[PDB]
Amino acid sequence: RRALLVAGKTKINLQNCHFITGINYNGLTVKQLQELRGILRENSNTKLLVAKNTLVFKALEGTKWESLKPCMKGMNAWIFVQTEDIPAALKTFVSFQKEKKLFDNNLGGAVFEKKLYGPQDYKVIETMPS
Amino acid sequence: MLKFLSKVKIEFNTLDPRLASCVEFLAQCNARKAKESNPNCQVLVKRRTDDQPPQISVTFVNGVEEAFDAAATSAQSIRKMILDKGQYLETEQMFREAGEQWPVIIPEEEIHQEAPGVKPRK
Amino acid sequence: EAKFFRFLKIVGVGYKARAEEAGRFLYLKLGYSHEVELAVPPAVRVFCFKNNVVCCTGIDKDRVHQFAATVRSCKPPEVYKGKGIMYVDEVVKKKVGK
Amino acid sequence: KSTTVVGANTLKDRSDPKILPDSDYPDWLWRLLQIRPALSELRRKNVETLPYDDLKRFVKLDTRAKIKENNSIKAK
Amino acid sequence: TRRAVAGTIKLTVLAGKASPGPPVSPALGPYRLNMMAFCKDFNARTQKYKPDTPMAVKITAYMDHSFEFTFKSPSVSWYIKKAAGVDKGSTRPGHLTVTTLSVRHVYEIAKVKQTDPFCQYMPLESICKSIIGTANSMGIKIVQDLE
Repeated sequence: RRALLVAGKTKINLQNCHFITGINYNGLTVKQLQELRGILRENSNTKLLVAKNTLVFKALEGTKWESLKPCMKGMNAWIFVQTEDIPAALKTFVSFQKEKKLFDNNLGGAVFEKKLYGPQDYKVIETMPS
Repeated sequence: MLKFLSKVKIEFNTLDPRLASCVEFLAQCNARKAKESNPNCQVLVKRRTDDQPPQISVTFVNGVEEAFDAAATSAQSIRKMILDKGQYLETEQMFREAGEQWPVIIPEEEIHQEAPGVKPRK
Repeated sequence: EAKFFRFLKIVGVGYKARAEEAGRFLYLKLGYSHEVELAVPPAVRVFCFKNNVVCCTGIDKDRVHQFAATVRSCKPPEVYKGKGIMYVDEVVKKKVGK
Repeated sequence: KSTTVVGANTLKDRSDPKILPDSDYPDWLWRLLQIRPALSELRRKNVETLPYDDLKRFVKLDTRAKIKENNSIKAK
Repeated sequence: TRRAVAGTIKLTVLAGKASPGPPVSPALGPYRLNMMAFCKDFNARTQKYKPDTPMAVKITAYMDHSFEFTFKSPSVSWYIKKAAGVDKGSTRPGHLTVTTLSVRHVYEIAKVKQTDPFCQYMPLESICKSIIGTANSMGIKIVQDLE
């Protein structure tokens, strides 16, 4: 029944999703975590969701978001970008690391147009605008 | 956790499906409890694009370096043998600091010698 | 080669520990009129350091652990001030002496 | 007696605000008093044909019920 | 920054009148905490408001005798028993109703209770239902409109 929640939450999360990534949420306080979730929802259009690794992928199986399966280890927060404006969605977390000084919490792996880009790779996609 | 170590250098390819031990070790050693036991320690992360296997290579306080097979062993196993080797190096230390020769050595035939029970006497 | 180690702590004013002959004999001062002498068994050796700390080494785990238990049983820790012989990592829970 | 909110505003320049007419108010404000579904209703329904918010309320209420049950059996 | 938090104490002081002895006495004297800089920084903050506002402060005590405290606007209990009626809650709440309030005072307090430093992303419906919960805790009755 608690998996039905995660199935529904990611079903609503993937209705307009263009981009899935992860954030290592080691050491983040509850106030910091809620602040990042709120920053991502008004300055951008992206919904953040902490869930099991095994549930999210099972709701990403037989789907467009199918090959992410290796990058589903560790304490992860899933950042379903439901807009098209990927550059602002990636810039606001860079602003978050710069302002709040949290360099242990990084963006690990992403899926865009069914391609798993490394964090080396989806940085020029933050550099380019529209 | 960090009371025998002076550098935790962890490197892994980000995409490879055996990153679980490395990222879990990063979870263990970057904790609030861990860095209040050794603020002088260094935790180094090297994210790389090539396909070397994940490798946790720690070095201890007395310069001893002992690498690990990160792609094949869990982070709790890494932590357990780090605790064992660090305790052994600490035992060897106050041994050398007090004038005792290290390692302490005994002949390997006193096991077959009979040992009567130790009765404390005046 | 001695693989197994167990470390004892001596707590108390005037309490002392002293090894004599290459680790084959241990002598304790536990507030009595005499010293308490323990003959260290074969494949076990004993050392004393500058923290009032006893060390028990050897190649047999059973004999080393048992000898450390014997040394602790010479003067087990008392509950009111923590004096006596205890393991280094042992936690003693005190109570209020009225 | 029902024209201003008493002591709401605390700024020294400002004063207590006034109750606006029912056009400046949001639509949810007169839906606050409704009876949200309870745990007895949701436990006797079908879980798969529940809405999303009804499922969310069901899981939080079941977690609260079981946590209070644990506290009750573990209490003394 | 790096300090292991020694303690965290909450504290109630009326607005601007922080003379450190009756409320700011043993409360900060128990944990070695300094009084002068805390009081000057507090009264340098709650000067914009009317005096005698029972404002609540959470002090994050430390080991280097340093302060990073957060000042919070007063409780919704005071906001509801000042904007509704008597200053005495029920003896048996939910059995003995004391004062009744409709929805609009609740809406205005929810507008006030969003201005806290850590509630920027909380929505007003959430705070409104929370205020109905606090009202039900006190015996205060809630209605649609009083006439």
